[PDB]
Amino acid sequence: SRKTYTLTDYLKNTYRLKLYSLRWISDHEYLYKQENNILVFNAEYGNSSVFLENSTFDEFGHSINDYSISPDGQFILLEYNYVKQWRHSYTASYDIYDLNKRQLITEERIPNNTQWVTWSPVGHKLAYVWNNDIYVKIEPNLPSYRITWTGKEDIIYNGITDWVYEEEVFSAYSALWWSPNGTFLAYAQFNDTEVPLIEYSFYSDESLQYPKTVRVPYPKAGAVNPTVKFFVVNTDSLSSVTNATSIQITAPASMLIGDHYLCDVTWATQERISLQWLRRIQNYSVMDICDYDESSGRWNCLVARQHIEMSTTGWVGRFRPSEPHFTLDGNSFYKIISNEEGYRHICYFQIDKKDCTFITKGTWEVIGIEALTSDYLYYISNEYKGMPGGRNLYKIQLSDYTKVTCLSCELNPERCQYYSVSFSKEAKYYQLRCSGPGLPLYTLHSSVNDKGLRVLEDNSALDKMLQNVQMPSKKLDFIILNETKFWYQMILPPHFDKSKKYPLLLDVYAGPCSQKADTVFRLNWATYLASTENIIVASFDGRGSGYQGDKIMHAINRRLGTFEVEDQIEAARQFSKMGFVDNKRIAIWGWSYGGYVTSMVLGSGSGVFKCGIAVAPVSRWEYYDSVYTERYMGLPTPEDNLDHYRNSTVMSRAENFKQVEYLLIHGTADDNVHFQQSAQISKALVDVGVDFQAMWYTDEDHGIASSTAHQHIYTHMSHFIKQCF
Amino acid sequence: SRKTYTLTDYLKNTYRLKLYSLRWISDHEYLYKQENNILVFNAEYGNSSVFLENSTFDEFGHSINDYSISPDGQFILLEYNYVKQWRHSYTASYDIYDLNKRQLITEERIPNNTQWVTWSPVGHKLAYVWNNDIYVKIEPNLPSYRITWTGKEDIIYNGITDWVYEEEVFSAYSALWWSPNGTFLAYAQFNDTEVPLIEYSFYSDESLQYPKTVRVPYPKAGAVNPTVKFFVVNTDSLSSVTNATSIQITAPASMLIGDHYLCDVTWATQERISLQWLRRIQNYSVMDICDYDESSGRWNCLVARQHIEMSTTGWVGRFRPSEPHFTLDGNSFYKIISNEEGYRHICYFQIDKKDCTFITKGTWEVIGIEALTSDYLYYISNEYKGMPGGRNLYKIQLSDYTKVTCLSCELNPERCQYYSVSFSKEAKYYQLRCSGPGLPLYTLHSSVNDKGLRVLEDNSALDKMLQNVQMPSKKLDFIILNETKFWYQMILPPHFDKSKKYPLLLDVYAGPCSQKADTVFRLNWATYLASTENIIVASFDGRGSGYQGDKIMHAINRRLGTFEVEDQIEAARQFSKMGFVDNKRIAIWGWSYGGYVTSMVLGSGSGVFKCGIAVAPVSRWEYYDSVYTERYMGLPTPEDNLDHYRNSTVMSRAENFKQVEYLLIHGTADDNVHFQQSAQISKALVDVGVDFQAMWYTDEDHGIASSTAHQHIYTHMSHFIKQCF
Amino acid sequence: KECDFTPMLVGVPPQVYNFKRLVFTNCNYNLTKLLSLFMVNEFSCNGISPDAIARGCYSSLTVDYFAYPLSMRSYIQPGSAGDISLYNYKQSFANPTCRVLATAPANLTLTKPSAYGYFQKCSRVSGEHNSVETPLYINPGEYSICRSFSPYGFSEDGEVFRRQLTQYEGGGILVGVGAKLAMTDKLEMGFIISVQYGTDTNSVCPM
Ligand SMILES: *[C@@H]1O[C@H](CO)[C@@H](O[C@@H]2O[C@H](CO)[C@@H](O[C@@H]3O[C@H](CO)[C@@H](O)[C@H](O[C@H]4O[C@H](CO)[C@@H](O)[C@H](O)[C@@H]4O[C@H]4O[C@H](CO)[C@@H](O)[C@H](O)[C@@H]4O)[C@@H]3O)[C@H](O)[C@H]2NC(C)=O)[C@H](O)[C@H]1NC(C)=O
Ligand SMILES: *[C@@H]1O[C@H](CO[C@@H]2O[C@@H](C)[C@@H](O)[C@@H](O)[C@@H]2O)[C@@H](O[C@@H]2O[C@H](CO)[C@@H](O)[C@H](O)[C@H]2NC(C)=O)[C@H](O)[C@H]1NC(C)=O
Ligand SMILES: *[C@@H]1O[C@H](CO)[C@@H](O[C@@H]2O[C@H](CO)[C@@H](O)[C@H](O)[C@H]2NC(C)=O)[C@H](O)[C@H]1NC(C)=O
Ligand SMILES: *[C@@H]1O[C@H](CO)[C@@H](O[C@@H]2O[C@H](CO)[C@@H](O)[C@H](O)[C@H]2NC(C)=O)[C@H](O)[C@H]1NC(C)=O
Ligand SMILES: *[C@@H]1O[C@H](CO)[C@@H](O[C@@H]2O[C@H](CO)[C@@H](O)[C@H](O)[C@H]2NC(C)=O)[C@H](O)[C@H]1NC(C)=O
Ligand SMILES: *[C@@H]1O[C@H](CO)[C@@H](O[C@@H]2O[C@H](CO)[C@@H](O)[C@H](O)[C@H]2NC(C)=O)[C@H](O)[C@H]1NC(C)=O
Ligand SMILES: *[C@@H]1O[C@H](CO)[C@@H](O)[C@H](O)[C@H]1NC(C)=O
Ligand SMILES: *[C@@H]1O[C@H](CO)[C@@H](O)[C@H](O)[C@H]1NC(C)=O
Ligand SMILES: *[C@@H]1O[C@H](CO)[C@@H](O)[C@H](O)[C@H]1NC(C)=O
Ligand SMILES: *[C@@H]1O[C@H](CO)[C@@H](O)[C@H](O)[C@H]1NC(C)=O
Ligand SMILES: *[C@@H]1O[C@H](CO)[C@@H](O)[C@H](O)[C@H]1NC(C)=O
Ligand SMILES: *[C@@H]1O[C@H](CO)[C@@H](O)[C@H](O)[C@H]1NC(C)=O
Ligand SMILES: *[C@@H]1O[C@H](CO)[C@@H](O)[C@H](O)[C@H]1NC(C)=O
Ligand SMILES: *[C@@H]1O[C@H](CO)[C@@H](O)[C@H](O)[C@H]1NC(C)=O
Ligand SMILES: *[C@@H]1O[C@H](CO)[C@@H](O)[C@H](O)[C@H]1NC(C)=O
Ligand SMILES: *[C@@H]1O[C@H](CO)[C@@H](O)[C@H](O)[C@H]1NC(C)=O
Repeated sequence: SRKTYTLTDYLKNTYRLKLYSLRWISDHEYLYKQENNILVFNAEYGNSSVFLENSTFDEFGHSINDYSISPDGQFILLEYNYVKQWRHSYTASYDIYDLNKRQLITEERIPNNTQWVTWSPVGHKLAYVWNNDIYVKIEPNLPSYRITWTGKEDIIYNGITDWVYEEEVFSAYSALWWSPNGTFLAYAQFNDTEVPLIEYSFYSDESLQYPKTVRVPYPKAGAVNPTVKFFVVNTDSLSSVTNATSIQITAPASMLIGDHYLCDVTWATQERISLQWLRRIQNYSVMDICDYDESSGRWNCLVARQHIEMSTTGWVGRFRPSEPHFTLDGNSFYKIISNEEGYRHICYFQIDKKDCTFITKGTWEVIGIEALTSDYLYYISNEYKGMPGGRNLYKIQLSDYTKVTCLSCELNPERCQYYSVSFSKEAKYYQLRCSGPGLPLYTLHSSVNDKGLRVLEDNSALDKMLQNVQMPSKKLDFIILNETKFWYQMILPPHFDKSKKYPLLLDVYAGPCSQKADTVFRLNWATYLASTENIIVASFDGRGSGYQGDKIMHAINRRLGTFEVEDQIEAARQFSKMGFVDNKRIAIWGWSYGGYVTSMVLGSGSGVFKCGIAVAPVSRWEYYDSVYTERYMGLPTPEDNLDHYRNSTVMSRAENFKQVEYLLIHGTADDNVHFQQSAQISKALVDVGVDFQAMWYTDEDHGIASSTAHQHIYTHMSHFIKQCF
Repeated sequence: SRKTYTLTDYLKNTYRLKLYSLRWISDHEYLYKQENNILVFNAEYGNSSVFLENSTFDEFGHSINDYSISPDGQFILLEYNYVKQWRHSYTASYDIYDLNKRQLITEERIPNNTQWVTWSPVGHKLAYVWNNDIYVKIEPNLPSYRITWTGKEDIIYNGITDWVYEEEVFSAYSALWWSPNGTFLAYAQFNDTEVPLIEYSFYSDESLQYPKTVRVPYPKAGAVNPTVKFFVVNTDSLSSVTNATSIQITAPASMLIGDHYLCDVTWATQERISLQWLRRIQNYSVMDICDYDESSGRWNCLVARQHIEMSTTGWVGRFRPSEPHFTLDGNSFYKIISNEEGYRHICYFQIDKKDCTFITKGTWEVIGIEALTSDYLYYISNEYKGMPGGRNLYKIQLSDYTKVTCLSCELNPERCQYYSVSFSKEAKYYQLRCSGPGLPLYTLHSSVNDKGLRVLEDNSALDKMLQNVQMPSKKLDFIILNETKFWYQMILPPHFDKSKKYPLLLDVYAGPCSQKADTVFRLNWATYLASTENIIVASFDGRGSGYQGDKIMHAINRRLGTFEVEDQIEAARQFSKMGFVDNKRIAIWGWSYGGYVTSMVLGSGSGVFKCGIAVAPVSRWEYYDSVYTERYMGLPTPEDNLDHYRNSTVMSRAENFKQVEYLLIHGTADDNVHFQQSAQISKALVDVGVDFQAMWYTDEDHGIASSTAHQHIYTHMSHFIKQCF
Repeated sequence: KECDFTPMLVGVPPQVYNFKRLVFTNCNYNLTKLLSLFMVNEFSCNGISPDAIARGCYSSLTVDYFAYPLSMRSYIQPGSAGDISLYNYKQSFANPTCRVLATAPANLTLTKPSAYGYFQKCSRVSGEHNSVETPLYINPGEYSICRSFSPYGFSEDGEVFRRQLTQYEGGGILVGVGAKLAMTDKLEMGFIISVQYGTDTNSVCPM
C-alpha cells in the first residue's frame, strides 16, 4: 500500500546515513567540521569554540580538498588541484597558512605536482616527495634540503611505493617513517629495472585524434620482482655546505639467499627500530631489532634479537604478518600469532629470549590490538555468544591475566553488535562506533571508570523517514556439514510467509579470509531487490573463510578453485530443501574474485542454477600479480605446482555453458584485473558456439565508480534479472 | 508441407553454386583444374589433354596454396606457407619445378618470407621483393641481382605499397610493372618517416602472458601523407661486377607545388610509358606521356603531350581517374570521361592534340572497356531497357560510329540480364558469364562471326535440389520524387498476398557511387529471413548512388550525412503507404558506412523505425583515413569546411536514442575502422543515460571472416530481430 | 701587372652552376705552369691556336672555373641537349675560348667538396589553376634563377624547392629539382678561358 525502496532511491541517495568524524589533537580535545567551520571540543564538558572560520576559506581563491594541522597548532596545510592515480595515489598542490599572524606564506613554496607530504610527530617539520626524491624543510619560511639524487620515472622510487607494494603489501602510497620525537627519518627505495610492462589503450576526450597507450611495470606470476633497500637519515645535522648522509640497514643472512620482501616498519623508542622481512615463498618470516651507536654513528643489528615465524600448513598471517606493540621502555612487546590449535591470540615477548607466553586462549580469534597503557591492554574480539560476525571491545589487566572485562557487551544488546573504537593520545577518552544490526550510533566515554559521557549521533532523522517505507529484514543462522558449523545470511522480503515460494539470488565473494555473513546494517542494491521485486538474497561462508580457525582457512592451500566452488553449490541445495525457495528460479552473481567463482559454478554442470552475472572476473591465474597468486598457489614451474595452474582455468569449461544464461561486464581501462582476462573468456565461448551477452565500459577502472557509469551498470543488471525470473 | 531455407543451410553451405574459372595462355587455348589436375583445352573443338597430374603434387611434401606458369610453358611456380597480413597482402615461400626435364630446382632458391613474385610477359624472367628490396633472376638456376639498397621496415618501401595506397588508391599490393616484351622494369618507392602511428592490442592465444602492441602507419584526416617516387631500370644490361643504374621520372611542375598522389601506370609501346597524377584536393589531374632516348639513356617528358582533367561539381572519376587503352602504334588512345551533360562516355584522343571526340552519347553510362582490335572496340553499358542495374556487351565499328551491335541482349531474354566477359590474347574467343535473375550460366563464343560454340556450365544440379524447397522472389521497380526516378528492390516471402501485413527490414549501404538495386542472384542472410520468418527485406538507392549521372552522384559533395540519411527515411514512409506493410514493425541495419547511416537515422527522431543494428560503424570523420575522407569532405580547417565536420558526428544525437532499440558490434583488432570509433559512441550514450546492447569480438578484423565468428554473429543478430518483432 | 692565379687553386672549389669569374687586365700570365700543374685529360681551343693563346698578347683575359665530374664529358660540348646546357651552364662562342678538363693531383691546397651536383629542372608555374608551366632556359654566359637556393650542394638526390616570385621578376611560383653524384678518388675540375682582345689595346701579354 505504502511506498517501497526503489532503484531511484538507491541511485539518487534519497535516504542518507550521517556520520561523526573527529581528529584527536591532544589528550583532552578533538576537532570537528560543521557548516565548513573547524571547531575545538572539550571532551570532559562538551564545551566548544571556533578554531577557523569559513570566511578565510573564501578569500584563498581556490577550492580546498583537504587540510592538515601541525601538532603544535601554529600552521595549517591546504591541498588543492587533486588528480587521482591508482587507488591510494594522487598529485596535488599545497600552500601553508600561519595561524598566529593570520597570513599566507609566499617564500620558498612547495612545488607543484607533489606526490606526498607529511608532518613530524612533534614540532613543525615537513617532508615531501617531488619527482621521486625526498626533501625536508625545518621551517616553512626557510628553503629545503635535498636527500636523494637517484630518482627516475618508472625505474627508481624514493619515499613512495610501486604498484605491487601499494596494492598488495603496504596498502598505502607512503614509504616514509618519522622518529617518535622527530630526530630521524627512515625511507625505502624500490628498483624496477627488469620488471615487465603491461600496455593498454586510453581514448580520453572526443577531441583526441590518436589514442594513447599506458605502460605500467606489472609482475605476473613467475616473473621478475622489484628489489628493496632501507635507509635512515639524521635531520638535526643537516647543513647547506655539504650533502646529507644516509646509513643502510642490511637484510639478515637468511633472506639474502633469494628473493624477499619488506613487510612492516615500526619505531620502538627514540633510538630503536624494528623491521620484518618475508621470503618469496611466503611461509617464513624474520623480525629484526636494531639500535644506534653514538661512537660510530651506525646502526647495529645483532643475532640474539631476531625472532622467526613460520607455518607448516599454509602462509604467515591473514594477509601479512602482524605489527608489534612495544612498551614505553622498549624491552618487550605484544603481538598476535596462531597457537597450536590454530586460533590467533596475543602472546607476550622479550627482546632477548626466544619463547613467549600466551595471555589469551579459547575457540575464538582476536582481531586487533587498539591501545596499550601501563596497566591495561585493549583489544577487539568475537567471543560473545559464539558469533563470528560480532565485534566487541575488551580490556585485560597486565598484573593478573584472569581479570577480563567487556566494555561494550551490554550497552544496547538488541540494537548494537558490531563495534569499533578510536582512542586519544594517552587513552583517557575513547569513542565507540556501532554499525550494528540496527541504526548506527556514536558515543563518547571516559576510561577512568568506564562512564558514558554523552551521545554524539543517533540517526533520529533517518528513523522518522523510514517509518513510512516498507523495508526488508535480515536473518543470521548456520548449517552443519561433516559435523562442522557454517554460517549464512538472508535478506527477506516484507510480510514474509513460509508457505509461499520465492525466487533466490546468491551473492558470492568467497575469497581467502573473507566474511559475507555479519551483523552490519546496509542500504544497497540488495535492498531494492527484496523490497520491490520480492527476491531473497543470501550469502554463505564456507571453506577458505576467515575468523574461524586455521583448519577452515587453510583448506584451499595450493588448490584454489576447488573447495570454495563446491561449497556454494551444496549451500544452494540445502536452501532448496527449505519450503520457501523455488527450485526453478535460482541465480548467482559476483565481482572480481566473485566473478571467477560465478564462472566456475555455471560451468560445473550441476544443473542447479539458471542465470548468472560476472563483473570483471579472473580467468587464468597466470594473468594475475605475483604477490597475491604465489601466496596461495606457489610458482608456475614444473617442479612446483604447475599442473594445478592448468586445471583451474575458466576457458576449459566453455562447453557446459550451453545450459545456462550468462552476462559478462568489464572495463577497458581496468588496471587491477586486466581486460585481457575477459577477452579470453569470450574467445573460448565463441569457438565452441555458446550464446551469451557482453558489455564494455570505456575508460573505466576496476571499481566503475564514475557517477554516470555507476547508474548505467545497475540499471542494465536489473533488467537481466527480471527477464530471467 | 515442403521444407524451407533455414539458418543451418546458410551457415553450413548446403546449397552451392558452381563456377568455371579459366586462364588464357594463347589465342586458342586455356587451362582448367579438374580433380587436382591441370588440363589444356582448345576453344575451337573441345579436345582435352593432361598438362600436370596430381601424383606430382603429392611428391613435393608440402601443401601447395597456388600455382603460376611461365608464358613459354617451361617452368611452374609453387607457393606454400601462406600467412595473411591485410586485405591484399600476404607472405609465403616458393619453389620452381621444371617441366621439360622433370625435376625440382635446388640451386639458388627464392628466400623465405617473400612478399611478391611476378613473371615477365614474355620469356621466363622473375622479379621478387624481399625485405623491402627488389631482386631479379634472369634464369631460374642462376644467382639473383640486387636493384635497391634503401629498404627498411615501416619506413621505406620499394616495389610494394603501404597501407593507405593498398586500400584506397591501387587496390593491390604490387608496385612492379614490366615492359611489353620484358626489356624494362618500373617501380615506385614510398617513405613514411613523418606519418603518425596507430596502436591497438593483440592477445594471441591463451599461452601468451603479456599482450602484444601493434603499430601501423596510418594517416587520418588532415595529417601528414607519404611521398612517392618513380624509377625505371633496364634488365638487359645487368652485370655482377657493377651495381645497377635507375633513371627517375619527375612529376610535372603543376603537381610539385604541393601534395600529390600517383594513381595510374600504363605502358603504350616498347619504349613509351604513361603516368597519371592527382592533387591532394582531388579535383585536378594530369596525364603524362614519356619516351626513351637512346643517345643519352634518359627519359624525356614533353609539355605538349600533357592532358588535364578537371571537375567543377565534385571529384575526378568514380573512385579514381580511369585508365587509357592505346592502339598498336601508340599514337592514340581511348578513355572514359564525363560529358557536358554529366554522363560518362568514350573520348578519342590524339597524343598531340587537346580535344576529345565523343563516339557514344545518351542518358546512360559506359561501365568499362574490355578489348581493342584494329577493327572493333568492345565495352559494357546499361543502355538496354533503361535499367541502371543491368549489364550487356556491345561492339562498335571504328570506321563508322553509327553501327553498334549488341552481343548478349537477346541470347536468353529471361534468366540473364547481368553479364561479364573475358577475352583471349588476340580477342579471337571470349567467355560470357551471367549472374542474372536466374541461375548462373557460362558460355563460350567466337569473334569472327559471333556464334555460340558450347555451354560450359548451367547449374543443373542445383536446380533439382531447389525444386522441393520454398524460395523467395525478387521485385525491381521505381518511384518518383521531385520528377526524378529512384530504384528499389524487395525480397518477398513465398505465397505473397497483398491483402496481408508483413514486417519490413531495410538494408542500407548508401555510400558514394554505390548500387544496392540490381538483377544479381544471391543466397545470403536475406534469403533466410524471407523464407522462414516471413519478413520483407528492401534496399533503396537515393542521392549519391552511382551509374546514373553526375547530378545524382555529386549531390552529397562536402555534405556527408545530410541527403543520403533523409532519403532512406522518405523511402520507408513510401513503403508504408503501399498497403502490405505493418507500420509498427520496421527495422534497419547496415555495415561499415551502412552502420554510420543506420546510427544517424535512429538518432534523427523521426519515429518511423523501432530497432536497428550497427556493425563496425564510423563515428566521426576525423577518425578515418585522409585519402577517402578528403575526397568528399575536404580538409578539417577553419578556412575550409570545419563546421560540417563537427555537425556530422553520431555522438551529438545521443539524446534521441531513448525512443529506439540499438545493438552495437565491433571487432577488437580492426585495422580499417578502428575500435576507437565504437568506443566513443558507448561513452556518449552512457553519459545521457540510454540503455542499449553491445558485443565485441576478440582478435577479429573488419570482415570477421573466421568460421567460428561468422556463425556466431549471424546467430546473435537473428535473436535480436525475432525479439523485436 | 703580376696578376695572380692563386684563388683558382686556393680553397674549396664551387659547383658547376655557381661558377666564379676572374678577369685579367694589363698583367703578365704564365699559362704553361697552370696547365702543367694539372693532369690535362682534355685540352681544346676554338678560334685560336693553343700555342698562340699561350704566347699571344690580349686586351682582356677572362677565366671562369667550376667543379665538374670526368664521367659526364659528352654533355659539355658545342652541340648538346643535356641538362647541363639547358639550366646549369651554357658556353658562349662570342669570342675564341679554350676548354680544359683536368684532375687535381691532390698534392695542392684543394679541399674536396661533399659531392657534385646540378639542376635537373627549373621552371615557372602560373595561370588560372596553376597550369601554364613555362620552362626557363639560361642564356649563354649568364646565371640561372634557380641558383639562389642550394648555393653549395644538395644533401640528397631528388630535392625539390619552391619559392614565390615578385612582380619585377615576372610573377608565379618557381620550382626546381636537383641531382647528386658520388665523389671520385681525386678532384676533377673544369676551366673555361675566353679573351676579348683588340689589336691596339693588347695590354695583357704573356710572361
Ligand atoms: C623520407 O622522408 C624523410 C623526411 O622527410 C627524409 O629525410 C630527410 O632528408 C633530408 C635530406 O635532404 C634532410 O634534410 C637535410 O637535413 C640536414 C640535417 O642536418 C640539414 O643539415 C640539411 O640542410 C642542409 O642541406 C640543404 C640541402 O643541401 C641546404 O639547402 C641547407 O642550406 C643546408 O646546407 C648545409 O649543407 C651544405 C652542404 O650541402 C653546407 O654547405 C651548408 O653550409 C649547410 O651546412 C637538410 O635540411 C631532412 O632533415 C630529413 N628529414 C628528417 C631526418 O626528418 C628521407 O630522406 C626520405 N626518404 C629517402 C629515401 O630519402
Ligand atoms: C653497391 O651498393 C652497395 C650499397 O651502397 C649504397 O648504395 C649505393 C646505391 C650507393 O648509393 C652507395 O653510395 C651507398 O653507400 C655497396 O655496399 C656498400 O659497400 C661499401 C664499400 O664496400 C660498404 O662500406 C658499405 O657498408 C656497403 N653497404 C651495405 C649496405 O652493405 C656495394 O659495395 C656496391 N657495389 C659495388 C660493386 O660497388
Ligand atoms: C569550555 O568551558 C570550560 C568551562 O567553562 C573551560 O574550562 C575553563 O577554561 C579556563 C580557560 O581556558 C580556565 O581558566 C578554567 O579553569 C577552566 N575551567 C574548568 C572547569 O576546566 C574550557 O577551557 C572551555 N573550552 C573551550 C574550547 O572553549
Ligand atoms: C651533492 O651530490 C650531487 C650529486 O651526487 C652533486 O652534484 C654533482 O656535482 C658535480 C660537481 O659539480 C657535477 O659534475 C655533477 O653533474 C652533479 N650532479 C648532479 C646530478 O647535479 C653535488 O655537487 C653535491 N653537493 C655538494 C655540496 O657537493
Ligand atoms: C585437339 O583436338 C584435335 C583432334 O582432331 C587434335 O589436334 C591436332 O593436333 C595435331 C598436332 O599439332 C595437328 O597436326 C592436327 O591438325 C590437330 N587436329 C585438328 C583437327 O586441328 C588433338 O587431339 C587435340 N590437341 C590438344 C592440344 O588438345
Ligand atoms: C577544386 O576545389 C577547390 C576547393 O573548393 C576550388 O577552389 C575554389 O575555387 C573557387 C573558384 O575560383 C574559389 O572561389 C574558392 O575560393 C576556391 N577555394 C579555395 C579553398 O581556394 C577549385 O576551384 C576547384 N577546381 C576546379 C577546377 O573547379
Ligand atoms: C559560514 O559560517 C557561519 C558561522 O556560523 C555560518 O552561519 C554560515 O552558514 C557558514 N556559511 C556556509 C556557506 O556554510
Ligand atoms: C604552479 O603552477 C602555477 C601555474 O603556472 C604557477 O603560477 C605557480 O607558481 C606554480 N607553483 C610553484 C610553486 O611554482
Ligand atoms: C629527541 O631524541 C633524541 C634521541 O635521544 C635526543 O637526543 C634529543 O634531545 C630529543 N629531542 C628533544 C627536543 O628532546
Ligand atoms: C637498479 O638495478 C639495476 C640492475 O637491476 C642496477 O644496475 C642499478 O644500479 C640499480 N639502481 C641503483 C640506484 O642502484
Ligand atoms: C614451508 O617452510 C618450510 C621451512 O622453511 C619449507 O621446508 C617448506 O618447503 C615450505 N613450504 C613449501 C610449500 O615450500
Ligand atoms: C564433507 O565430506 C565429504 C567427504 O569427506 C566431502 O566430499 C565434502 O566436500 C565435505 N563437505 C564439507 C563442507 O566439508
Ligand atoms: C588424381 O587424378 C586421377 C586421374 O584423374 C583421379 O582419378 C583421382 O581422383 C585424383 N585424386 C585426387 C586426390 O585428386
Ligand atoms: C626456409 O626455411 C627452411 C626451414 O628453416 C629452410 O630449410 C630453408 O633453407 C629456408 N629457405 C631458404 C631459401 O633458405
Ligand atoms: C624488346 O624490346 C626492345 C626495346 O625496343 C628491343 O630492343 C628488343 O629487340 C625487343 N626484343 C627482345 C627479344 O628483346
Ligand atoms: C524534393 O524537394 C523538396 C523541396 O526542397 C526537398 O525537401 C526534398 O528533400 C526533395 N526530395 C528529393 C528526393 O530530392
